[PDB]
Amino acid sequence: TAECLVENFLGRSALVCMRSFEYKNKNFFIWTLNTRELVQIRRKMELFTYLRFDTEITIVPTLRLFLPNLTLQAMYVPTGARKPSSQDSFEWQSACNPSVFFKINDPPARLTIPFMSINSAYANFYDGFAGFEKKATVLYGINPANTMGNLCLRVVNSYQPVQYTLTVRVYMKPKHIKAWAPRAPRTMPYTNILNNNYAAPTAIVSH
Amino acid sequence: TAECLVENFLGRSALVCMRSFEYKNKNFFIWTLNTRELVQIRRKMELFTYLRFDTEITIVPTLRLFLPNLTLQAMYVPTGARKPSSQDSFEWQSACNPSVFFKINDPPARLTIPFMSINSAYANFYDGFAGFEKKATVLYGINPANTMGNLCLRVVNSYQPVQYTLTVRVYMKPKHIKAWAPRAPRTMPYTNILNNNYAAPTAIVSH
Amino acid sequence: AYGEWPTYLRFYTLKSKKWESNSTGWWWKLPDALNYRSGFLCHVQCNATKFHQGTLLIVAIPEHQIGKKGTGTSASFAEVMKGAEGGVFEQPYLLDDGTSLACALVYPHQWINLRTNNSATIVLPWMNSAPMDFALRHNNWTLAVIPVCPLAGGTGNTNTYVPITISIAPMCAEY
Amino acid sequence: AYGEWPTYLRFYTLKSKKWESNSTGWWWKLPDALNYRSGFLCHVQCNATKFHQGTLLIVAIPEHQIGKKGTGTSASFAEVMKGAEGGVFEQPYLLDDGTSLACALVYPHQWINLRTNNSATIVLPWMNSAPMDFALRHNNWTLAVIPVCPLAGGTGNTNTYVPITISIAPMCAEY
Amino acid sequence: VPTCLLPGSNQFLTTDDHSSAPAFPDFSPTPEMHIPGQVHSMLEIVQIESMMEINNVNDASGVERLRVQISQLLFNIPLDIQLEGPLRNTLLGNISRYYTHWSGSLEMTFMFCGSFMTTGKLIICYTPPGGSSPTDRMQAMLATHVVWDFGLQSSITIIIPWVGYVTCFMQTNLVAPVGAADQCYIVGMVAAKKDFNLRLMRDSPDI
Amino acid sequence: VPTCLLPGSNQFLTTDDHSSAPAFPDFSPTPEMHIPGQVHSMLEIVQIESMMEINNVNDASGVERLRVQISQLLFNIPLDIQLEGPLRNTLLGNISRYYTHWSGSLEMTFMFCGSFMTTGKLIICYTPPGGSSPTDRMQAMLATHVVWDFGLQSSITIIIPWVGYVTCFMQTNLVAPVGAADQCYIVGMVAAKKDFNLRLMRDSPDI
Amino acid sequence: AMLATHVVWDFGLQSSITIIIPWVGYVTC
Repeated sequence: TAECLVENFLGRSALVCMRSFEYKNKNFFIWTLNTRELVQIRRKMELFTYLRFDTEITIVPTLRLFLPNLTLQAMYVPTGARKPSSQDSFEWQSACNPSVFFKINDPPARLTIPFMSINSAYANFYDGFAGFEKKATVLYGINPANTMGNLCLRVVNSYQPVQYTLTVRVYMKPKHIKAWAPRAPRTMPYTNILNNNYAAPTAIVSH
Repeated sequence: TAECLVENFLGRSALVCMRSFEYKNKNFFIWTLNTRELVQIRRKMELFTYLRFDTEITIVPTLRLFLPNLTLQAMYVPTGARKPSSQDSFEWQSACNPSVFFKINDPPARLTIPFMSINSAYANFYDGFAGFEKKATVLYGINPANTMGNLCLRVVNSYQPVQYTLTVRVYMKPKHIKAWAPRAPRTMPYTNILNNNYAAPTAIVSH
Repeated sequence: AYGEWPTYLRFYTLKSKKWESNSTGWWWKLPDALNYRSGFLCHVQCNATKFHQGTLLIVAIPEHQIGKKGTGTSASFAEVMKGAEGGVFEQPYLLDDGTSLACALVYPHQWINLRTNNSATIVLPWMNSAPMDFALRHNNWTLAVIPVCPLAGGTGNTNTYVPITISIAPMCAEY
Repeated sequence: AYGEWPTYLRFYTLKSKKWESNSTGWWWKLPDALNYRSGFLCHVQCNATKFHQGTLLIVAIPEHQIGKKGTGTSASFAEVMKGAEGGVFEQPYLLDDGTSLACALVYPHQWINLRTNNSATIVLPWMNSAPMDFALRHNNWTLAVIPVCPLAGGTGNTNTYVPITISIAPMCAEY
Repeated sequence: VPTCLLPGSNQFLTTDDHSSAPAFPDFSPTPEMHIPGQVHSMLEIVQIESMMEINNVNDASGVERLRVQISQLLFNIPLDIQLEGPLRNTLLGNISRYYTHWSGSLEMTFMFCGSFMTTGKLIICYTPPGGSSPTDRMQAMLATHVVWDFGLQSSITIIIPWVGYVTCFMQTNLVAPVGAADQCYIVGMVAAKKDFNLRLMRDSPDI
Repeated sequence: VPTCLLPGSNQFLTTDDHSSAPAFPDFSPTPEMHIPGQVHSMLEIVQIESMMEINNVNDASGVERLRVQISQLLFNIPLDIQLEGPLRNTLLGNISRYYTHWSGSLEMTFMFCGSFMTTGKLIICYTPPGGSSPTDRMQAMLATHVVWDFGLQSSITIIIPWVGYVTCFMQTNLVAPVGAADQCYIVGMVAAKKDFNLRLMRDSPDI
Repeated sequence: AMLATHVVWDFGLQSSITIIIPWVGYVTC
């Protein structure tokens, strides 16, 4: 039956990041793939304690001028590797490291990341700190094996006289999902992109 | 296991050349295919004394104006053949000789070069001078069988009133690699694109 | 239920918690309560005499990140580490995770209802996505126990302290 | 090891090198040392009496471009050509190639440790990517020998000159 | 091949069933592990009970919303699973909110938190679709019903085929010994049955 | 054929597994040669020993960094293969730096450069993950250990399963004849075992 | 006592527990 199979419940391509920057008369992205930047998919995902999946990612640019068919580079940076300082950096050239160049007027770029962790599944919650021993600065529940790298993006042709904003929208279709240990539903607004805290507050349903 | 097979260790498409020139109110490229123009791939390649491979090459243009969809010609010139003098030269027409014309707004051009030497593999190091006898001007280790030709490129429509720089980026995916005689890792910065000299200097690891 | 025999790849008896008609509820984190790839099993019973009334929901939740009201600030050491001494539920209805107590039955759950049974037992097989955790600094399961209906019955000197006794064995634990 | 019998498609004995507690190390280039598609083999031993202490790493490196400190300038004739007289390592720790001595064991290597053995032997099959080099102007292999641990033992008149004797045969050489 | 593009292309469709091009050419994924609590269908989740806010009335707070005190009706449950009401905060009412319309049977399970020596008979009765609310026990006695004696059976269960209500009244008054108070409480719980189906996805309004 | 473009196109993806169009229509390549020293996997390389800077302390220079003088601890080796430390300049520590995380066992081999008439017993002991450093020989004697007598066995070898340290102490003092000095030296060496695996590429920071 | 060799006697089920003593300090309760 339809979206009752869990792969079909979850497999709707979520707009997980939505952002902009200008070029005018810095300005590069570095977002880590964790699905906590958007609240609908946060809840829909949090119904399971562990999931194993490939991620498709699609990148869609858009422009407000003040069309120029620019080259965009997408790069994937793995867990804990070096990340660039600016639009220009040796990291954007990296030899041992996946990247895609695409033109704004082509249909949007797609990539698959295979399941990427040293643990057998993403543990969507984790209540610990470290794999060996803990220091004071090691925050509760931010597990390193869940870091899942980052997608890094820049305009490559940015010398342009013409003045505009690039919007980018990033859609993740988690795909071929295997899931474990369902959870009681998260019935409360989300304060932050790391832990689960809150401030409806004391009565979940109406009278 | 993944990138443990040597073809997967090496087969990441390296940005082996990154350059520009203008057209305004000379200006052609002639770069020989040797992977010594970029330091990361220099080291990653130098771990093997001999390699045999096909080379894919991809050419990506980019523009800063001051888009015009120009025709770019890529040409491959073999080892030691004639090379052109300017944007205009009879060599760009050559009958017995591979070339590709592509438009800037098409997805970037690709070519394969088959394994191209009179020796059975590229000898990534060689300590000799000549195949018959040596003159004073014959430099230590620059073997002629390693010359691997050059990729030559020009804008074909360059009459344009509009003022801009063409950037070009050239990506080599050495492909279907067979390798021989591994080496101790090169643990020292590179002074030049020909030999191996240097000036960390006396203690490779921290205290 | 989860259908494993306690498996890898001697009980310990915590001091009895003094329940009352007002009590919010208690939790323990495993392995923290033992002070290790293992099949923990947990065996909890009430010291409740037959006049008494009220009922407990016993639940084991995997990877239970205790949340808090009124700040974005993450929990400290002393808030999450509690050994065998255990911690209180500051808000049982939110299960502290901002999730309804009413839905906590999705996790492996058992009832102590003082008519039917004063005892309940659960098997907690290893859920960690690494094969044998070895550091002191994570807790794969949380055993939680919550008064769904308030303790009642008795008079005067009986003082409503009707204890809960908790027992734990790391059955089939290997190192 | 490389697993060839010396093969294509009479030994020569170099004058003994006078090692000392301070010595950096020595190398020879083949064919240059013979003054030719061939299976060279190299047989090196110490003239060291049983009190002596210290140890040599014996290595044969293919296509060993000797580098130098402090200039982009390539090596001259006289720096790379050395016949049987051989050359010194100006910087053994960089193996002159800017590569760690510590990793030189990736190349076919043998140890002279004066407890276990004063002798070591290596087979150097033909590695050239052309089938039979014929000109005087290239050296497919470099035999290198380096004091990993400094020569020691003896007193006074014994003067620490404890010689190394090197021997070479171009076994199965054809022309 | 003509090597330009394939038919049925030049778009991005948000819910597509087509594959995509992987980063990391043959990175072998981290293995599978045979851990329990697998889930394959949302229906395996929605078939598990939840308690429900049978005491949703405006004075109740925290846990008290889930219990009704028995010292005429005790509770009367609006029976739509996805409209606001007691079911709104259950696995039934959370999961199904993600879908257009639903089909198949439910069941309630009640449970009585009393002292062992305490008894009484409660009539439960059910109002099929289009029915009026049973105003008092005489309409419940003529309606489809079960008389729950708390003796023999501390926890009655009642199926709901496929709506008005489930309604439950003090048919006797309560009886209890001198050692146990009238602070006696019912817990109410619900799930879908094996026959349940959810048709077509529509994202939930609660977050 | 429609002769425009193929599906899954209009991009360049940096690490793709698709083929490409050759220059030189049937130029037959220069032949294969059966030379030794073939390599097929990086693991065949990383399984070969290297010495390691057991004497990384700030006074040591050139070759001296690779040897420890024996006239209480002699050396104590930080055992992470890819973090800074003695292993950082080995085949183990060079190759693995190209990858995200590693698995499988190592082994050390030590070697003693002494005069034949010289002997002593050194305790070696090993500190598994999460352990404290053995402060002196009594904790080494209670720790997992081998007593290396230099008699019978000039060159002990010790496997490391899958971290703290390998640590090595003068359990006896040394003994030597009147003809051989106390300038006696240990060499330390390491490799991965047959069981080793490296997961996912990330370009090395040393160049 | 909880770390020592022990039995937890609930007075429920079993009004009269029995405990063997092999072959000394104490029995403690």
